[PDB]
Amino acid sequence: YFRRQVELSTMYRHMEKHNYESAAEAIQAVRDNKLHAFIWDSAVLEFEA
Amino acid sequence: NKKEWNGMMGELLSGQADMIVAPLTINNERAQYIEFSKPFKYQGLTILVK
Amino acid sequence: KIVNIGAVLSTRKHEQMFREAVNQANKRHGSWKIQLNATSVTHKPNAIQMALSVCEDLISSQVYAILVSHPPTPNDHFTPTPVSYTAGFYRIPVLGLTTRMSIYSDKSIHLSFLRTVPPYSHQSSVWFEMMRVYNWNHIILLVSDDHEGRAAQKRLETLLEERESKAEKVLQFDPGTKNVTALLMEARELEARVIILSASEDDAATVYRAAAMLNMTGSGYVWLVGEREISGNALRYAPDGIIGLQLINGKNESAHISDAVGVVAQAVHELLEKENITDPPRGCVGNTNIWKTGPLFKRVLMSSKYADGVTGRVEFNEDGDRKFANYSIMNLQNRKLVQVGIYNGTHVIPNDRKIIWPGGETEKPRGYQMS
Amino acid sequence: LNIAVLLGHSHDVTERELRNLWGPEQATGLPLDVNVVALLMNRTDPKSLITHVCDLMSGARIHGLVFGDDTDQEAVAQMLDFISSQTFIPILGIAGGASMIMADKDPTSTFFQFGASIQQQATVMLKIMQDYDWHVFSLVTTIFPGYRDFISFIKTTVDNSFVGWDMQNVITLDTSFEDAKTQVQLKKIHSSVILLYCSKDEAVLILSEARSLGLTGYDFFWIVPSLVSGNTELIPKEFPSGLISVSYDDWDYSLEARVRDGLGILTTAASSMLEKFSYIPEAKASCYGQAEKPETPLHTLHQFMVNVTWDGKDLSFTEEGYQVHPRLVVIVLNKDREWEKVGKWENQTLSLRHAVWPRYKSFSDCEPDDNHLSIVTLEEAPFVIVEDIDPLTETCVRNTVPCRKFVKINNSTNEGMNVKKCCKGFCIDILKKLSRTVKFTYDLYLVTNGKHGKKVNNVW
Amino acid sequence: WDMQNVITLDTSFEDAKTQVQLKKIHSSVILLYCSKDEAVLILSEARSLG
Ligand SMILES: *[C@@H]1O[C@H](CO)[C@@H](O)[C@H](O)[C@H]1NC(C)=O
Ligand SMILES: *[C@@H]1O[C@H](CO)[C@@H](O)[C@H](O)[C@H]1NC(C)=O
Ligand SMILES: *[C@@H]1O[C@H](CO)[C@@H](O)[C@H](O)[C@H]1NC(C)=O
Ligand SMILES: *[C@@H]1O[C@H](CO)[C@@H](O)[C@H](O)[C@H]1NC(C)=O
Ligand SMILES: *[C@@H]1O[C@H](CO)[C@@H](O)[C@H](O)[C@H]1NC(C)=O
Ligand SMILES: *[C@@H]1O[C@H](CO)[C@@H](O)[C@H](O)[C@H]1NC(C)=O
Ligand SMILES: *[C@@H]1O[C@H](CO)[C@@H](O)[C@H](O)[C@H]1NC(C)=O
Ligand SMILES: *[C@@H]1O[C@H](CO)[C@@H](O)[C@H](O)[C@H]1NC(C)=O
Ligand SMILES: *[C@@H]1O[C@H](CO)[C@@H](O)[C@H](O)[C@H]1NC(C)=O
Ligand SMILES: *[C@@H]1O[C@H](CO)[C@@H](O)[C@H](O)[C@H]1NC(C)=O
Ligand SMILES: *[C@@H]1O[C@H](CO)[C@@H](O)[C@H](O)[C@H]1NC(C)=O
Ligand SMILES: *[C@@H]1O[C@H](CO)[C@@H](O)[C@H](O)[C@H]1NC(C)=O
Repeated sequence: YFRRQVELSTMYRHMEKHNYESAAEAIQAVRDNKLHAFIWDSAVLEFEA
Repeated sequence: NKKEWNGMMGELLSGQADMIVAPLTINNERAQYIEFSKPFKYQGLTILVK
Repeated sequence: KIVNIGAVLSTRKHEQMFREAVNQANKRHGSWKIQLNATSVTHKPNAIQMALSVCEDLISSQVYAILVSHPPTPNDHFTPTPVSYTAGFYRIPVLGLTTRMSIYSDKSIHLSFLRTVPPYSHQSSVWFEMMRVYNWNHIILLVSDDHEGRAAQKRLETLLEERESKAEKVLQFDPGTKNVTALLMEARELEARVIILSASEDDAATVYRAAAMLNMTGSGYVWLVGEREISGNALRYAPDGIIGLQLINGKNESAHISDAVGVVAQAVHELLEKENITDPPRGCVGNTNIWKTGPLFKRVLMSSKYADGVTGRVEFNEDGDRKFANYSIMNLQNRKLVQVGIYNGTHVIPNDRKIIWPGGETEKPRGYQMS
Repeated sequence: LNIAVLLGHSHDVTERELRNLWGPEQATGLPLDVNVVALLMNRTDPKSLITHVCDLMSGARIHGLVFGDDTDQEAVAQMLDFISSQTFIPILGIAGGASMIMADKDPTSTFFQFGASIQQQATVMLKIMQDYDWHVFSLVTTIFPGYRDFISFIKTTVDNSFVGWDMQNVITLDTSFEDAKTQVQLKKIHSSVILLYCSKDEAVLILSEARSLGLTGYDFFWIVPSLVSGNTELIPKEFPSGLISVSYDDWDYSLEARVRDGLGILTTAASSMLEKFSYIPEAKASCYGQAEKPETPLHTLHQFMVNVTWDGKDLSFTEEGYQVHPRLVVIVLNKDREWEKVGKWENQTLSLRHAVWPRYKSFSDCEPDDNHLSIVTLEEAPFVIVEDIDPLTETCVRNTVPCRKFVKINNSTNEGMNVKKCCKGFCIDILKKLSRTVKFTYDLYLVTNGKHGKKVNNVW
Repeated sequence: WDMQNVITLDTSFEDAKTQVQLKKIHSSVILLYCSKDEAVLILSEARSLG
């Protein structure tokens, strides 16, 4: 969906450095201050909150 | 030199599965090839911070 | 004022029938002063001196149409190819009558070939009509012969484009092997029972033996093949109650030759009413120039419309194959081929004969073993 | 080994330079008995062709056969394919109609050609379209066969691309057209590039139609395959001056170097198979006195020389009867009405001397048109963002637009290259909206000397 | 009004240069001003164009 975005190609070419396999990897990475933002569906992160 | 599918969709196209029961993201690209039922969950996108 | 017509043919009786149909060609055309010379050439053990004798004799005869009428070919690959190759060197239409290989279907390979028999893709269209009759939508495709199987699969997809259905399983592999039995057991694991097969006689016999050792012809199973799978040891290994096809006036020769000569003669008398009519040169002794109205006379063969003949309305498609032929639907009633259907150009007409199935009842099997 | 090279031609190449093409060549002889027979031929009739075949195969069992042709007759290669199915001898088609692409080779044959397939040529033509960002196109296909695989290959190529092609649906033909319903499909075409698939005899009527339809305009592009554009001599007057064609007839490679490379491939496969099994050359005696099922070979070079390396050239073959790295030639029709060669083909990429695409705006002589504009700008950060091209696609992202910049090396030299780059920004969006509304074409590039402008003694 | 440029004929048409003006038409609604015997040729040509 971000690849179809013609003006957000910077995000598509930047997230390839930080693409993660599972969401628990992303939770542990943002928990250990390795991440600073994470685009994701809402209710999953609400339950994780 | 071909774009092909992987994951649950790639194993469903190979016939290794019968019905994806999962939080499956609905979009244009998947609907071109497989079929969707009526959705159970409705949500958008958000940013996780600390 | 002369027209030459060539033919590669063995028996003297069918050569006399050919000359008799040549004599009957100018029977209804009034007092038109055209001449008609016939040419009939016989067999050789190989196909090299066949090509040599045919090419120099039909150049020295300067023929217009070349007839291919050989069922009893000892070479089981069924290759009358070099005659069509030589006449495609000068873009001269060869009318075949017997073989149904899909190598002649591509007009890039055989530039100037037509034939009065359709390929087995039309039998796949008949099988689609059988799906229309029995309300079936899920098939299992099994293909051994890859020379025709890709074109048969393409025509099958052309059939499935309108219904927007898809085949449940497709298989194309190397002929000559014997274990496809693991793939046969994988096809057992599927839901539908409709099985579609296209092979030679020996491969059909091998897969019938594999289906009988795994009793794959039992209750609820559907089996439906053509003419190249119901003869020889495949017929010996065939399950009782299997459904096959048969060509009306396909194996018959003489009336088919008469219909062919009538088609050719009416096409020539249609073509003679136009301007810039050319002749075949002496291509053997130093004439490499192609015949000028090659594509023009090929379009005349494309535009050939008829309403008379022994078989009836003979007509040719975009590929130059027989439109709207007469088919028979045969049933193997206890090792006896019993005709249980006829088929005209678009409609399946079952007769009063009963369809005994290889499983249980004589009623139609709703073979959708849903998961 | 025992190889007979015969050339049926009218372009007079004599026989003694063929003896000079074998004598000092192959100084490292790995087969013990290498013997060639060079023969010439004036006519192309199949009687004399099979006569030479039966004279050479009975000529002490020659195991190699190389043939080239002058004219455009592809049925000669079909006769050679039948002879290869009969004689089980590796046969090579060099030039003319002897190496023109037929539809489907047989697994029961040992025949090969030296050329590029229609799928490889379609790949090169779509690479041409991708390098110029001419993504808005159409597809005109007639009923000449080989079209179904052509359309399917186009669909599989577009659908497996990072481009996002503006692919109009396939415009097809039915017969020798009535020009009643096919023109209705031609009026669906509001695009620029028109992809044509037909034959040479059809193309005269097609281009006379499109000239009468006015579809030969200044923005209307036309890219055609190799079979429709024949030899360099026969050029009808109905061709648009600016027509793009692709064929593998490289003018930097004559027939002699090509048959030298073919003999190198033959000797390389023979020497590589000679170490596995010893008694490799096994032919048939003659054409006459034959029975059913002759002595068929078991170790054949047809399924052996899939890969080959000859003097650095990667002339390796395919499993269908084609090459892996052919030599594609991309020509345009100049104002001199001659086939002007522009694009040579590398191992993988397209080299373009005139990569900056010029107008040739007089495609027909009666075309008064003024819709191209030479537009220059200066790089500033909030308005003119200029970036490198994406190496993953070799294509600018389609919100941006192409540009070129004259880049030198140092002050020692003065000659530089016009490197193509991408442009987005505020005024770029202004220019795109003007090109949408006013509906013109433009020529975007960058300034060379420096900043905006200042007059120093009447020099801006 | 989104009116395109006005199609002008010359004579009894050659269907070569008038056909360029006829193929300028990419709109739906067409207004024709001519005489009765001309309109048969015009609409027969327009049927031949589609
Ligand atoms: C057809 O013409 C050829 C020309 O040589 C002649 O030999 C032949 O007698 C004629 N027809 C036949 C087969 O009798
Ligand atoms: C395969 O064929 C062999 C005989 O060639 C036979 O022994 C075996 O049972 C078959 N089944 C398998 C393993 O596919
Ligand atoms: C034959 O069919 C019976 C009943 O369905 C089954 O028990 C048996 O396993 C089958 N035999 C084979 C080898 O498929
Ligand atoms: C072939 O058809 C003709 C005409 O009906 C007939 O005379 C002939 O007996 C048939 N051949 C067979 C079936 O023996
Ligand atoms: C047919 O013959 C006449 C000779 O002038 C002429 O109409 C034409 O050139 C010929 N056919 C074509 C279309 O070449
Ligand atoms: C065979 O098909 C033809 C098609 O015209 C038809 O006329 C004829 O009646 C058919 N044969 C039968 C059903 O006897
Ligand atoms: C047999 O052909 C005729 C031709 O009109 C037509 O009735 C139909 O296509 C076929 N049979 C029936 C009765 O459906
Ligand atoms: C072609 O023609 C000439 C003259 O007929 C003859 O010498 C020979 O067959 C050919 N040319 C060659 C190879 O000398
Ligand atoms: C080249 O050919 C050999 C033949 O045995 C094959 O095994 C190998 O994969 C190929 N190697 C190269 C150089 O790609
Ligand atoms: C083209 O690239 C291939 C590897 O992709 C390389 O082996 C070859 O050397 C290059 N070109 C040639 C033919 O030198
Ligand atoms: C040429 O210019 C480049 C970029 O300024 C610089 O890196 C390079 O050293 C120069 N070359 C010389 C030394 O002439
Ligand atoms: C080349 O020389 C000119 C004049 O001395 C100087 O202004 C310029 O900076 C030099 N080129 C570069 C970009 O180094």
